[PDB]
Amino acid sequence: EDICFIAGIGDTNGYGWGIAKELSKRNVKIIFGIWPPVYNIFMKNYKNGKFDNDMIIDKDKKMNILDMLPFDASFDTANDIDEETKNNKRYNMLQNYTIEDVANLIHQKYGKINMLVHSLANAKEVQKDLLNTSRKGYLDALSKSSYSLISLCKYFVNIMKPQSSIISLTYHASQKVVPGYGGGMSSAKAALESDTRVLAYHLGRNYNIRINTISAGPLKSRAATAINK
Amino acid sequence: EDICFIAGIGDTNGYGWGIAKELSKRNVKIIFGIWPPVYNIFMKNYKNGKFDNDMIIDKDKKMNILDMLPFDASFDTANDIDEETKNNKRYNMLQNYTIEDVANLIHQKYGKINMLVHSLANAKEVQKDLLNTSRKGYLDALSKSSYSLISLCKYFVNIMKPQSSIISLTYHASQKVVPGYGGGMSSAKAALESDTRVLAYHLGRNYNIRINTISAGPLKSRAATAINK
Amino acid sequence: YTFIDYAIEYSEKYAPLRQKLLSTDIGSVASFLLSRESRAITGQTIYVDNGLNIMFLPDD
Amino acid sequence: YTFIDYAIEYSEKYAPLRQKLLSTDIGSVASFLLSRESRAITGQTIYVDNGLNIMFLPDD
Ligand SMILES: NC(=O)c1ccc[n+]([C@@H]2O[C@H](COP(=O)([O-])OP(=O)(O)OC[C@H]3O[C@@H](n4cnc5c(N)ncnc54)[C@H](O)[C@@H]3O)[C@@H](O)[C@H]2O)c1
Ligand SMILES: NC(=O)c1ccc[n+]([C@@H]2O[C@H](COP(=O)([O-])OP(=O)(O)OC[C@H]3O[C@@H](n4cnc5c(N)ncnc54)[C@H](O)[C@@H]3O)[C@@H](O)[C@H]2O)c1
Ligand SMILES: Cc1ccccc1-c1ccc(Oc2ccc(Cl)cc2Cl)c(O)c1
Ligand SMILES: Cc1ccccc1-c1ccc(Oc2ccc(Cl)cc2Cl)c(O)c1
Repeated sequence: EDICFIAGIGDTNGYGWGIAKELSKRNVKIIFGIWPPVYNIFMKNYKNGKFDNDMIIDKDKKMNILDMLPFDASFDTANDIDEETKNNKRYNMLQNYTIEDVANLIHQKYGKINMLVHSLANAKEVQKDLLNTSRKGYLDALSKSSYSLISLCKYFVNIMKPQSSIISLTYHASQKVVPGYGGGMSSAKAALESDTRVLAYHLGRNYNIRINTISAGPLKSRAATAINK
Repeated sequence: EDICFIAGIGDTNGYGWGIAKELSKRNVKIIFGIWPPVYNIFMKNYKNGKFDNDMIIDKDKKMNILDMLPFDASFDTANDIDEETKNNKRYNMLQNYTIEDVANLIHQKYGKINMLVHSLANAKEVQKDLLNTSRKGYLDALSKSSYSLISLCKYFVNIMKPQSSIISLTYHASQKVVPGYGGGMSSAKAALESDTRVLAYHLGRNYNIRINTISAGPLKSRAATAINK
Repeated sequence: YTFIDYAIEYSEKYAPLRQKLLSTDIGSVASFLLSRESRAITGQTIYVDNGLNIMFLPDD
Repeated sequence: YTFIDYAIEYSEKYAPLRQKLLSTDIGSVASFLLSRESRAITGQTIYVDNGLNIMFLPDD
């Protein structure tokens, strides 16, 4: 009986899905955190059987999806939630999708978990190069793709068993320049990779919990296609 | 039906042994290459069941050891054996212990294998610090601890299936200074971590074989103790 | 053909390992990292990229 | 009391992970690397050391 929250999935073409498939090989219960703007699209697609083939784990099991929850890594607690998204067509019919709200929901419904996956990133200005990126744009890259990992950790540690484990995904652009990977996404990954260490000391010393990040090579997912050079 | 050759077991207190235990858990077949200085004594102890408590994989699993072979990583082919060591008390009785020879032996008894482990090091002057290491000792450290890997690869690469995987052990003193890790041991691990990349290029492109290195924390093995500090 | 198609094409031409990189390739690594099998690894950036990250210069 | 005893002591005091580091802790990582589960990883130095290598300064 092991549970893994995977934060950051909008379809089955990304890394979050591959991670779900392989965890299933080990019978782990999977809970998805989905960015609200694409949560209803996702539920519909799922309900309409678009993911059935993609759910089959070779070994004649279906992916065991415990639950699928709206989740927005821009918002730590209920009172970070700004008015315009409170009235946003996509958000206002969903509730409890801030990082703290979903920690609580999950804990209330299923108890403690022992596996956490950060697998999301965003940067409004990824199409611009670093030099031409604005403060607002840069900081959104960092907030959504880097701070989001710290915040996840802080809220979830409390609902996780000790010896539990945490990953996130990164890209080599943090260490070696890849032109096109703009908007401060490279900066964000640099920070993410350094925060993984610092988080590892704190989580390690205080909770005996582990944290690492995987630097993946390229896959044609939604966000990857959204880069565009 | 996986088979692993583990190069560098002398007792059950090292990483070699722990690697053999964990590999058993997966039911992979284990073949040991033992250094002739400790070979007869390792065999003897094994025969007397000294290793019986040690071969216990909790799960009512006994370690399964396919074979045990004499093996010296200083020697590439039989023509590299100098007369003196050829006549030595410890080596005189044994044969087929060069890197080339054990490859062939293994390939005759059992066919191609698919896992290879390099878990060995040596350096005549480990006790001396880098500045005070002689040419001879330095070159010994690289020969025994770094080249041995490359050469293990040249020969074993032909008795391994495509998709096979090779690993060695390293230590952080290659990247950061630990005084007392002398003899050019630090140099040898730096070289070994560099050769791990180069070889991964050649092995990947040409054989579809992977190689990595594990940088382990300190463990109280026989070799560890022989560093008088 | 955009940026990701360049990166995938470069990777598949130049990475030590020739095979197509699957999300499940990353998945089996995350699986392992999330398990007790890796109890002694933490604070690491682990590269799952068919080795591309080790190359300096191309061959073509 | 030797070099290796200083090493163990320092690591058990200062590493992110406090557990004693075991031969079988490396062994299981070795096992994963050797298996197909790591088919996209090559050329790497993977640290298995309770995270000691990420530390710059002690605290105490
Ligand atoms: N695709 C690649 O080639 C590649 C390479 C290296 C690293 N990565 C990393 O993998 C991770 C997953 O991305 P992917 O490439 O599989 O694409 P993806 O589109 O599958 O996943 C990214 C997800 O982040 C979600 N998201 C965006 N903003 C959010 C927010 N504010 N709150 C909550 N969720 C949000 C999106 O809905 C999307 O589902 C990312 O960290 C990415 O940087 C990808
Ligand atoms: N123990 C540690 O703290 C530690 C830390 C990091 C890395 N390592 C590395 O792990 C590897 C294994 O070392 P260990 O600590 O298990 O010590 P060990 O003494 O248990 O293992 C070394 C073995 O290699 C064998 N050997 C030495 N020279 C040989 C040769 N020329 N040919 C064939 N066999 C030979 C010895 O017989 C011995 O059994 C080494 O590469 C070491 O550098 C050890
Ligand atoms: C850009 C690139 C080049 C080569 C390999 C991977 C990648 C790559 C693809 C998608 C990636 O994911 C994202 C990239 C940018 C943004 Cl805005 C969001 C996400 Cl999820 C990534 O971080 C890197
Ligand atoms: C020196 C050290 C400091 C802290 C932790 C481990 C180690 C450590 C112990 C044994 C090691 O293995 C050897 C070191 C030197 C030699 Cl001559 C042979 C071996 Cl097998 C090692 O590479 C590193």
